[PDB]
Amino acid sequence: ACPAPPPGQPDIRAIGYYTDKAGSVIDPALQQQNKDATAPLDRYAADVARMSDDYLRNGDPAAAQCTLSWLGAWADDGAMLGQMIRVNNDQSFYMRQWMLDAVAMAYLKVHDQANPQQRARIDPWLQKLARANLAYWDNPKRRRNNAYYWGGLGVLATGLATDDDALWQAGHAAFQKGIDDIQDDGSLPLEMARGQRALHYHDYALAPLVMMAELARLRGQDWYASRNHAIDRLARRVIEGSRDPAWFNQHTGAAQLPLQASGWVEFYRLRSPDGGVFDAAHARGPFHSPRLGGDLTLMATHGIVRTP
Repeated sequence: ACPAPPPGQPDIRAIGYYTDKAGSVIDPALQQQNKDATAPLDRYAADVARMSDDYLRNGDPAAAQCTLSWLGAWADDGAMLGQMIRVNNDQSFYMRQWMLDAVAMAYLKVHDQANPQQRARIDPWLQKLARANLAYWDNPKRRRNNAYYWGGLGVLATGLATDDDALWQAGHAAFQKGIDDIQDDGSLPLEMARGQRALHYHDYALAPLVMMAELARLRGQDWYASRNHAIDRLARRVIEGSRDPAWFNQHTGAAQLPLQASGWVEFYRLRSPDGGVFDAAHARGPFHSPRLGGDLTLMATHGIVRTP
């Protein structure tokens, strides 16, 4: 059944790979360096997403218990509670938010199988990771773009899974900053500044906002309603952009790398079907994203959590 977890390194040394002020032009050499430096961390997230996927699929306690064993090792190791090393930007910080997103969701998914010793071992670790990612945004010179929405998702999943009301509320605030920034356009000013990756970054911003709204929904809260379903304008801007990038081309003045919408469609489809405009993207599934919690198709259809 359960293979030996990989080691849990305390430091992250990730590398930024955009050459230009707009962060739209990839230096292939730096991109390869960042891929190689983050491979073990990505493998851990992919694995913990998948083993928690398996437990959601057929309620097999072996799947959950292996997930819990893997999380408990990195908890015991104090994985990613060391130094976030800056090479040429904050890539190490972003990577810890994506990692917390992956590990916190996996934990939530298998939480109902967690015994008191497992809870007691994992919760403190997730709470420390969440509090450290929050420390990163106590600085007002750090512009709250999609990175803050990715930060929020892990903080929030942590708040829900470990029942910490303060982290839950900090998560909500991150969500609320995103919804507040949505123009009547459906655009996000800080994402419109990312040249040929504006459409990519509208998709990439919307995705953690949708997953955060799905976590609120597990507590019977409707955050999608906020500012008259402002999120719907962004959902509709992105999916239009995937069939035809004229609007973003005109409004960024920059030819848009084509986009296929990511697995936020699988949830949002069910909440606001908006004439079926999300079904073409739905057809291309299933959608796997460890940093969104894993198999989004599976979670939207049967639930993020097996028992409320």
